This record gives sequence, structure tokens and C-alpha cells, in this order.
Amino acid sequence: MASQTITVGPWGGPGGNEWDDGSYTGIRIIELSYKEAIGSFSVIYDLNGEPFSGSKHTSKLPYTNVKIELQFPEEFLVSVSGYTAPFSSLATRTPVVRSLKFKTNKGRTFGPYGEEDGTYFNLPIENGLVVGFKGRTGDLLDAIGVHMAL
Amino acid sequence: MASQTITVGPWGGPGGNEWDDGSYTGIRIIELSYKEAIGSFSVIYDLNGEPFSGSKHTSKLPYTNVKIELQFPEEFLVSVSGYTAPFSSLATRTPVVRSLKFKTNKGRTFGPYGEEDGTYFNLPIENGLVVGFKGRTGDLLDAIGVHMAL
Amino acid sequence: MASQTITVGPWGGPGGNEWDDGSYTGIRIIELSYKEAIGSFSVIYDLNGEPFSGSKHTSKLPYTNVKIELQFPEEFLVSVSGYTAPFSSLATRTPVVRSLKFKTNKGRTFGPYGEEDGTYFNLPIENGLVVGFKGRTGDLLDAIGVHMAL
Amino acid sequence: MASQTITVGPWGGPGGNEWDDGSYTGIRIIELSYKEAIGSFSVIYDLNGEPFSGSKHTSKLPYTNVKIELQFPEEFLVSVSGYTAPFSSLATRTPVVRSLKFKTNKGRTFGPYGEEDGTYFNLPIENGLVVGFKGRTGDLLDAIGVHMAL
Ligand SMILES: OC[C@H]1O[C@H](O)[C@H](O)[C@@H](O)[C@@H]1O
Ligand SMILES: OC[C@H]1O[C@H](O)[C@H](O)[C@@H](O)[C@@H]1O
Ligand SMILES: OC[C@H]1O[C@H](O)[C@H](O)[C@@H](O)[C@@H]1O
Ligand SMILES: OC[C@H]1O[C@H](O)[C@H](O)[C@@H](O)[C@@H]1O
Repeated sequence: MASQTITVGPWGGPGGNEWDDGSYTGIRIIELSYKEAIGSFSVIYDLNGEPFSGSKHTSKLPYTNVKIELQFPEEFLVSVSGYTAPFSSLATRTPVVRSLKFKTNKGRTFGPYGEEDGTYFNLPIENGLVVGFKGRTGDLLDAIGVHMAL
Repeated sequence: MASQTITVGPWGGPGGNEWDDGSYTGIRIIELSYKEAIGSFSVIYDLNGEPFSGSKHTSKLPYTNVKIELQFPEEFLVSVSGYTAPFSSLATRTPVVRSLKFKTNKGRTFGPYGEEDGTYFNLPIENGLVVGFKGRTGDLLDAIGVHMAL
Repeated sequence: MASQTITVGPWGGPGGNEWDDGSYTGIRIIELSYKEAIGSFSVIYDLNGEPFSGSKHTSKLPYTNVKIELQFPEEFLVSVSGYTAPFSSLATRTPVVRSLKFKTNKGRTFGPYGEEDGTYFNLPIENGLVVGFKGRTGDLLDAIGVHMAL
Repeated sequence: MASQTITVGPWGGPGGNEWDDGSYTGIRIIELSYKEAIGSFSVIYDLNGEPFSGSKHTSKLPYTNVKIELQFPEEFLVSVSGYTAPFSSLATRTPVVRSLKFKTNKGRTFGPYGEEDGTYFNLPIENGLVVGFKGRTGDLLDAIGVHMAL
């Protein structure tokens, strides 16, 4: 009964534990870690002109960390894409987010991070904004979904 | 540029200094002060299930303080109304918000607070939710407007 | 169920029979009739770049006909306002729409139509667009409300 | 412009003429034709409780026609997916939509129609409704996108 946003996804599997950051007014910074798949994933959002830190979604796997810094508000995501598949190590197992790639309205590209292994997904946005992320994390990013608004 | 909401108003006059709390997921508490007019006006928002304290828009005048606590999220505002006019010592030239009055979907009325003098304003909400307030404040609540989503 | 819009109002009384044109993409023309109150009310909407005629909410009373033609798409409404009150030769007793006035982003004012008797209502719009009207009609316009979108 | 919706995609290629049906209040019927790719694509939308026929984007090619009738408003689309790739049979090997598939909230699957050749696409919708389709059609369905609303 509170305020809601359009939500697309998830892409990824049933594994790991639900999270949902909720909705805000834009993206400032995305922080992720990666190796053979995506590990950690966390976001500094914009909330009405000031940063808001989302709950951290940390894998303790010793992965490479990266800070994607957007030129907010003039720069914003126009595409979120990536690959989903199992990672061999979880014995018998369930699809995770192997790769993420981001494009901005400025023509910047971030990534691809991880390994482009498995089934492709792609959210090209023609009109609208990413205003929040949701997903599932175990030892790593099992699934990812986006909230959108105008 | 960042996420936007439907915004109605303002009601009141061009005095004091502008402010805009922006948009959130809902309303938990409204804090105001009053006597002949509205003084202080501040809001505790809901942002994704937790409280978020908006910026204070305080008056130093010795007015009566009231704290409006809604049972969010099942309770919500379905009307905002009030009167605007000069208050003929500190706002001789421009109208301020003299009164405010809120109704909820559970049939609680809060107010009228202040004095019911001058030009009526009335926003019944048939569908949608008040997500944020903006206004103008000097020693008094010169102006107010509302951001809406759903 | 089906897609929805933010809707505000009603302004007016409970007589007459309810009607709801629904939501569209914008406004091309408003047709009304007036004398001491508003009679007829009907709209030619924009629907994805072509006109779409709303049901006619006509009155048989001997009133003056007005057509408000907007320069769509560049011209849109930014204020809907008016007055409500009972009307003397009313076989019943409850409030009707005595007057309506509209302003646009091009600084055109259409009206007041009717008489400015009774209780004032005013919807300034700072962000978003009139995408439909609802109301109540008998021999006169008993009430009026507005759907809004981005 | 006039009123807007969140728009995602397009998926497919830059061939054949632009079309955009715009936005409505939901979907009733989708009509398409298929064989090696999608040819024809047209939609009967809901508009405020009544059917509204979108513009026809017919293919002349001698393809198999199908009619997808959703039990509107209780049933609606929760996934749009498909495949894009060039089609040997046009000399222009600009990518067209080779197949589509539609799932609903009741567990119905319509498709796949056409052949599942080239790059997958997939829009699963967690919250929100498809209100509109946009695309590109020459000989065949070159590309497709969706408008979403709440
Ligand atoms: O997140 C990747 C995997 O990590 C952990 O091993 C979880 O137990 C498993 O459910 C999840 O799929
Ligand atoms: O807020 C009431 C009034 O008082 C302030 O002290 C300001 O100087 C004036 O601009 C404002 O209209
Ligand atoms: O519209 C004015 C009035 O007109 C009609 O006569 C109706 O019977 C009444 O219900 C309504 O209030
Ligand atoms: O519709 C599929 C193809 O057929 C048409 O004839 C167009 O000329 C071409 O641009 C398009 O890619």
C-alpha cells in the first residue's frame, strides 16, 4: 500500500537470499566485485539530490572490486545487460549472474565484468530511469532485477 | 536529469525561502506549529520501509506544536486543504498558509490547524499517494505543494 | 487489474449521474455550456497523436456553448479551477459546478465560464499532465475531477 | 510531447518503417503471423474498459496467422521474449525478429512463434503492465519494443 515502481527481472536463479534496496531518485555509484561471476553488488543511490547508501550485498570471495561512478544527474544508465549460468563450484547447482555490463546516455560503457558465459540478457531503456535494484545473493550474485520510474 | 513525480500546487505566496523535500515512498509523521498561521512544517517520510526525516522548516515563533502520526502504510492521506492570506504584521505583502487540514482513508481528520482566513485550497485524492512536500518558509509557511505517485 | 492514473477531485456535489471518460495522452478540445452554472461538458482527447472523442455530457438547458481549442501538443493545461455551490432554480439542493476556468503553459486563460459563487477549488499543476476528466452530470455539471500522468 | 510511458527495447534491427502504437490501459488480443520470422504484428488494446484496435503492421508474406486472446483484465502479460537475427531470404541481412513468445500471469504460454535463431531477448515483468507496443515493419517485423505503466 506504499508507493511502487515498475520492476523488471529477475534475471538469474533461485539461489542465495532475497534482497531489495527499494526505489529512489537515480543512481550515483555502483560497487561490484567479480572474477568468474559477479560477487558483491552495492549501490549509492541519489535521493533527492544527495547520496543514499543501499545495504551492502557482499560476497566474501576474494574477488576484484570496481567502483562505477556516474556523472549524476546528467549521466544515467540506458542499458543493463549480462550473462546467467551456473558456476561448476556449487557441486549441482543453479544459475547465477556471470557477467554485467552497463551503458550510459553519454556513451560510456562499464564492463563487461566477470565472464560472459551462458544465457544473455539485455534491458535497453528507451524512456525512463533505473531507480533501484533488487536481487539474490549467496556466496555471490545469484540474480538481479531493476526498478524503473520516469 | 533525475526521477520526477506529479506535483501540484503551490498554494500560498512568494515570500520566505524555497525548499523541496523531494519524493519518497509515503508519509509517517507530519510535525507543524500554528497559531494565527502555520509556522513550522516538517515531515518523517517512509523510504522503503524505514523512516527518513525530511529537512526541518522551522519557525522560531512561539506557536503550538502538533505531531500527526499516521498508521502507515495502511493509513494514508486522502485530502490536503487549507487557507492562504496575508498575516498582517510579518507577511503584509504576500499570502502565507494560514491553515492546514488533513484527512485519511481511515476517516481521521487532523486540524484545522491555524486560522481559516482568506482563500481556500482543497486537494481531495481519489487515487494516488502523497509522496513528498515542497514549500516556502520564512518566519512562517509562506507556501506549500505536494508531490504524488501511483 | 487495468492501468491507472492519479486522480484528484471530485469538486462539486453528489447529484446527477457519475461518468468517467478515462485516461488518454492529452487534451485537444474542451466543449462546455454555461450561464449561471456549467451545463454541458465534453472533451476531445489526444490518444497517441489522434483525436478521441469522449462521451458527450450534454445539458439541454439554453446555455452558451464554448469550445476551448488547445494548440496541442505544445500547449497544455496547467491549472483547472472553479466554484461550486447550489443553484437557485435547482429542483434538488446540493452543490453544482457554478464556474470553471483553465490556464495553459502558453499563458492563455479560458474563462471564467459560469458564475463565481460558492466554494473555490484550484488545481495548479507544476509537473504532469491532464490526461482525462471525470464527473457528475444531470441537467447541469454537478462535479468534476481530473486524471493526471507524466 | 504529450503523456509518456516507460519504454524498453527495441529488440531487433534498423530495417523497415518505424511505428509506435502508443500507450493504452492494457492488452486484449495480439495478432501475428509467422514462419521463418515474424511477419504481421497488431494488437487490440483495452482503452478504458473497451477494445481499441491498433494500427495494423501487416506482412504480405504468405505466413501462418495466429490470434492470442488474453482474458482481460484478470490475465495479462508477464514476459515478452524472442529471438533476433538476420534473415537470409532478404538480401539485406539487417536483423529482424525471428521469433516471439508471450507468458501470462495464469501460466499460459503463447509461442514460440517463428524460428528461434540468433540472439535471445527476454523482458520478465515483476510489477507493472504492458500498455503499448512500438516497432519496425518492412516485409517483416524488424524490431519491437514495449511501453509499460502501473
Ligand atoms: O550465491 C551462489 C550460491 O552461494 C551459496 O553457496 C548459496 O548456498 C547458494 O544457494 C547460492 O546459489
Ligand atoms: O514567512 C513569513 C514572512 O516572514 C519572513 O520573516 C520573510 O522575510 C518574508 O519573506 C515571509 O513572507
Ligand atoms: O445536474 C443538476 C441536477 O439535475 C437533474 O435534474 C438531476 O435530477 C439532479 O440529480 C442533479 O443534481
Ligand atoms: O521487414 C524486413 C525487411 O524488408 C523490407 O523490404 C525493408 O526494405 C528492409 O529494410 C527490412 O529489413
